[PDB]
Amino acid sequence: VVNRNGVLETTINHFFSRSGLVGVVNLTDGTGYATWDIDIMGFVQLRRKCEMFTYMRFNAEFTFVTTTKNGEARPYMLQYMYVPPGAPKPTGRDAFQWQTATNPSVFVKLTDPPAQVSVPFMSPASAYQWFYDGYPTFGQHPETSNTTYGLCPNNMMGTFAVRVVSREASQLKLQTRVYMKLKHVRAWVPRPIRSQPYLLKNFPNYDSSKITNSARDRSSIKQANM
Amino acid sequence: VVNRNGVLETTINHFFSRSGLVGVVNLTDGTGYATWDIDIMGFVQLRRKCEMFTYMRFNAEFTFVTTTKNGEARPYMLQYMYVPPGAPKPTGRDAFQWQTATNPSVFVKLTDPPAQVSVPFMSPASAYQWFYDGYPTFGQHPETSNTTYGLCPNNMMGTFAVRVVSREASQLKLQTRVYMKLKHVRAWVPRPIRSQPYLLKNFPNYDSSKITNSARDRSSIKQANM
Amino acid sequence: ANIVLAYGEWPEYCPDTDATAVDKPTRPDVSVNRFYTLDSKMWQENSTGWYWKFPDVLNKTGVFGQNAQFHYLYRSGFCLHVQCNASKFHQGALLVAVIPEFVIAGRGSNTKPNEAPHPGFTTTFPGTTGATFHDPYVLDSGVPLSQALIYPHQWINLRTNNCATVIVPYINAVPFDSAINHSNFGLIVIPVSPLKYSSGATTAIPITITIAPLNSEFGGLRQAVSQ
Amino acid sequence: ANIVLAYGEWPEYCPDTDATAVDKPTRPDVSVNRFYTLDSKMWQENSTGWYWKFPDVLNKTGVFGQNAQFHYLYRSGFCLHVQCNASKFHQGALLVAVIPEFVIAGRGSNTKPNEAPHPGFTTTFPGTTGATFHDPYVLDSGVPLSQALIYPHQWINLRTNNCATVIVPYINAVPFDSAINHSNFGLIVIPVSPLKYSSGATTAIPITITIAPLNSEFGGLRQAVSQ
Amino acid sequence: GIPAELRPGTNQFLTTDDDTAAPILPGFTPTPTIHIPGEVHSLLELCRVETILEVNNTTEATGLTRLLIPVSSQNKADELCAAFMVDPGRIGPWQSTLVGQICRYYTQWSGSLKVTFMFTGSFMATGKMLVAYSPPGSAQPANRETAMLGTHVIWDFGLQSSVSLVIPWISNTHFRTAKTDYYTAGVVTLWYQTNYVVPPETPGEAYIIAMGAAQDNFTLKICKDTDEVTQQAVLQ
Amino acid sequence: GIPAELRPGTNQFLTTDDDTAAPILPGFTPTPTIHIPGEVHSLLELCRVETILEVNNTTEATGLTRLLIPVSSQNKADELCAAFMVDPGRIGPWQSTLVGQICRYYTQWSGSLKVTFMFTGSFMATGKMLVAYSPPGSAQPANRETAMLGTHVIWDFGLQSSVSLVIPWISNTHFRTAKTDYYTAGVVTLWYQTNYVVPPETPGEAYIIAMGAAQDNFTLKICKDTDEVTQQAVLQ
Amino acid sequence: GIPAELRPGTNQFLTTDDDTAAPILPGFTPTPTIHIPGEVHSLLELCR
Repeated sequence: VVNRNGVLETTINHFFSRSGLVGVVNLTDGTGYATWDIDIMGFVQLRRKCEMFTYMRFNAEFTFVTTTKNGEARPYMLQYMYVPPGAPKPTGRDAFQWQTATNPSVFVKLTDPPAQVSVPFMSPASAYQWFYDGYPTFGQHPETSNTTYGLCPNNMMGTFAVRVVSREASQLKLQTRVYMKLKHVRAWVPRPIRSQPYLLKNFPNYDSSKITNSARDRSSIKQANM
Repeated sequence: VVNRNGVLETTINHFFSRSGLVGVVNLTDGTGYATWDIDIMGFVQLRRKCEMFTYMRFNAEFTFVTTTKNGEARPYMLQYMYVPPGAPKPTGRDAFQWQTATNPSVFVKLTDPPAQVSVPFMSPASAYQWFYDGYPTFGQHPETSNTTYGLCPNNMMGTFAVRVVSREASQLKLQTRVYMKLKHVRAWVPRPIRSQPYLLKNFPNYDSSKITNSARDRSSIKQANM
Repeated sequence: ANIVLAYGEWPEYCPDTDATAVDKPTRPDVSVNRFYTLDSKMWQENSTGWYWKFPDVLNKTGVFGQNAQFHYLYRSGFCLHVQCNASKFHQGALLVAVIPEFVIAGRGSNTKPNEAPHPGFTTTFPGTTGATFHDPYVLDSGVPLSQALIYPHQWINLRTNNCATVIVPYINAVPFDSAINHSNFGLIVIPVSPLKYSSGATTAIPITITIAPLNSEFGGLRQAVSQ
Repeated sequence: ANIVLAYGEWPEYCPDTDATAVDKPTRPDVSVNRFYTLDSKMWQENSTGWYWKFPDVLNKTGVFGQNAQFHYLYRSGFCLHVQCNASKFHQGALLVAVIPEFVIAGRGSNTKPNEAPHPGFTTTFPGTTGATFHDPYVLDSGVPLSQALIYPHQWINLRTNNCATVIVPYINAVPFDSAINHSNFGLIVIPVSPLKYSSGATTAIPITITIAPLNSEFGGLRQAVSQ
Repeated sequence: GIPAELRPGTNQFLTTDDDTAAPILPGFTPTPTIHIPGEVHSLLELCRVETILEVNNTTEATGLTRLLIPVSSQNKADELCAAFMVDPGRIGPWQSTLVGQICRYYTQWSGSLKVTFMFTGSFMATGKMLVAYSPPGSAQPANRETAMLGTHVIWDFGLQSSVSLVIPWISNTHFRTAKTDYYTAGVVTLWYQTNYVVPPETPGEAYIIAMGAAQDNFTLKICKDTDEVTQQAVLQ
Repeated sequence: GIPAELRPGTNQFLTTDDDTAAPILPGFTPTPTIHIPGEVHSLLELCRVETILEVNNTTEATGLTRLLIPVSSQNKADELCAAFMVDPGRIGPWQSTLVGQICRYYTQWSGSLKVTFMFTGSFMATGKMLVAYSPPGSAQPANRETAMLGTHVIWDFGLQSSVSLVIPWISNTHFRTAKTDYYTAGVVTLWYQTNYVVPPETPGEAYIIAMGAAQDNFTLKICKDTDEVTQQAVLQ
Repeated sequence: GIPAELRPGTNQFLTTDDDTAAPILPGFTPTPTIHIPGEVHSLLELCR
């Protein structure tokens, strides 16, 4: 029929290249610092999209949007530090970890536009995989309180610390939201898209006592209501 | 006479390429979010210009100008989300819709310049049409309370939601004005320009008990006053 | 007089590169592409005008009607011929015009859309008998009559001619459409100059409409539905 | 019927440009690349299905098992053959599918990960006898069964055929892996259409699995560890 | 990075600015375009279409009768039938035409105009008329002897029903402003040249329809918001 | 330095913006890429894979029985077996398929569809069925005589177990919206063409599995957030 | 001047950023370099 409709929107890169909420970090500055374990299966909207495939390799872009409880934007200085695995974790608002000499950091004001950085593919394996069928250790693997059955140690990427650069306590209750965008993406082994509600961040558990049907019920098979 | 006067100003693109008031959205943040159904026949100045033609195809540019009741510009963060048809509508200031992972969004401060984005031609038909003579359904079409006689389902383009990105209630009364500019325009089937006052946003109704004359009255046909 | 080609374009079949639905359409082309005559209207001294919404006037007459209510998608052009004659001592003038997407407006002063008046179904889609104008001056839609010369149109001036013919192609935003749900255009006949004569002249002046649906295409064959 | 080549790719040895560990691997290639038959399963009127996690089903049988638990790194492809026959008066259907990285989900409504239920080791790594499905409808993992046709799969329809064969290459994010700690894929057999017959027909219908590990590589030789 | 400084005009939203904005949907492919008849490339294509003038814009006439100029038999000779101003953006008859409505969207106009008169009566009636355009300088002419000193056309009724009068753009500036004294272009008058003559058993009254339009050299300058819409609330 | 001014759209974070950001680790070399089978380049490769429909989506059926359409012997002739809507983003059977789930991520869809029916019974049972697609315009057909006036396939059981019905995309617009009246594409019905006939000592009931998919001309338009996830807290 | 808009990532000090800064001493000529033994080009020379 000489069809000219357009199929470019259906590619993986255009499907995955849009920022989405990944993390929320709460700071009291009453401790003086907050930390967050980088793990992006905490929110369901990005999790459902990412778990349609078994293997995924991509670069990322992280944006940080920080506000207060009331929403004001008073001018303060904040330090964002990325602490890779192994490196010491900051212990106070003035500890020796905050003089970052090899670690990357971003100094940003609360009145500034949201901060934005680029991150490469950082896995010791060849791709990030969300499903790892096995244990990361030779052992006995007890049959009651199992855990460690879906660790995938190839996915552990360190922590994110945030502090208020100040002489003393600033008495500021802050909330920073971390938005991630996928760039230069490749994917392998598509899987069924989850139908059951999520329960845990790191496990695929579902409520067996309450299973939801994948299609809404209708009165009879001879109607066309549902 | 060798006339060199210039006619470029009279083209459709130069006639239609100027921002105009399209929408006004009021937020109380006392709910915590506001929504607006995208429909641009709510204000008469752009409506009269757009209804001089039957069919119109164009791209658009949307600008958002947000202020308070007194007019102050205190620094807060706002999220603008576009929710296409079918997608869930946000239910609270902290609901799961606001972690936009496939939907487009703009985070903007009240102290920032007005936000500005570009929008393509998004209709399932080949052009937007303001006059649709018929009903979008096979049925009985009752003769008393009719409605649905000018739906034009090819023109339904989703909603716009706005919220204050904050930990809790910010107690801010906001008003955001949406200005639209037409770009890369084409038009078909010119029509008479409306003479009667407008009454409804989606219907062409007019007051039959009070019809206004298209020309102002003068005393006699032999004078030249009016 | 002459013949008006609406927008200077002949009707045609939907070509390649412009079609979307993928199945072979039907073209009867002799039993649908013919002239149909409606029952006439009595032009009187205070008649306001009449209109016909066109992809429903023929929706119940003949092989065209059977095809229209058997198939789900339709597309064609039209040829319109209005006739009215009087003696050489009669005087008057009629404007005959074709309005694409002629949406009829409700007549009332209610500003809340929930309880605002709306035309009933028959007033919107009159069928074969048409409807009469309530306010010809505002074209029953809130727009002036004087500018209806922007539409393809003709005049029947009783001292000049007695026929008006318009050839009109398919106007729509989609290549095919439903003929039961959408009326592509309306035909309006209005006496802007009243009819006058003297005693002894005939007082029964009729006005008749004859139409021909050129280049008819139908598709999406299923059972016959007409409502 | 036919033979399914998973993702249209044959198994192969790990090439140059794709290897990381630097030492010569072993390739027995005749005593490991052969067919092994497991003990069968009794298909009954209310059976829910069975699964086998594959780089452990053969982990304790034969020269393949000895190589697997002597070496630390493993890599190979597989050929899977499921057999089930009945008379011409029996009816039913089985879906046989290969799920890469088939992670079994815990069944419970605990929202705190500290005390949430988890499958025991045997349920995750059944060995040679396999395990039965608790909820075949959600694939025991929270994802629907209907979409398991995205995986390489076959049907045993008792009126059509009695065998199902899948040839599958090595799927992993690393060229080599430990066969005691990681199960690369699982094999699922589920009766979506129940088994029916009449009186006088045989009631003992068995289902048997036979596998062949093509293109076997092992490396990192040390003492024999199996847990 | 690159050193720079920000100039006046920073952080301003000009309603008629010509810049770029960020797309919201990448990789997007619109619906393909079909062929629709009646495409419009400029408003000047619409200014040239003839459209009825509301010359009978008095209190007595309401409805369609506002578009009909009556013509009957006289007995005082050289009588005046009608008169109107030729400014298209001015209040009056031109308010009911399309070219007037479009000219109300601009500040300045230039070029010639056209008015067509169409006679509606019986085949047997006949007559002659003088249609006169007079450039500015004085009040409206008081007799046909004064009116015939300007531009004019003598029109007799026949097989052809209409006549055309061209108003030829006699001005001193290249443009005129639509009531923004130094403008207005003169007056059009319509006089009985001989009479309206009819045989017995025929109505003694007939009508004339006027239709106004622009010309080839017409042009407009400086877009502006029109003054024929009204705002009171937000639903209309 | 270089004179400039800042435009509207300054200091805004567009979630779908296409720009650059500063790298955190200079000189970084990632892990080399290996060959993994099953690479995916678009979602349209996944829309074309056949996947089971939950046609028996009633209250009585729970578990796997929701995917089985029963077929037995009748004695009233020309009976109806099943019926369902053909909109993939609508609630109903298509909710259980992959193409439906992907279509729920977009606003508009276009192209043809395919439904395959697979008969499960003994080798000895046989029969014929009429599988009919009807474009919109009326309620679901009430008899096979009405249903056979649309698009249809007559299917007999044999060595080949399955049949295919192609829904051919008869629309007026180039795209359809997944419930965003002017859409919905018609209804699929399944009728007994002759009967279900079996010899003695054989079960009188059998099943049919339906499997839905897209076609070569299928395409989707405007990405959006789906409506099949729910958020209540932050741990899931 | 030239129309532009400022993007996210504005006004941020990235500790590992690779940009330019304004020199404090124009026309400056450093002390000439001599030959010193034991030059090191990477840490990998020291891991061995």
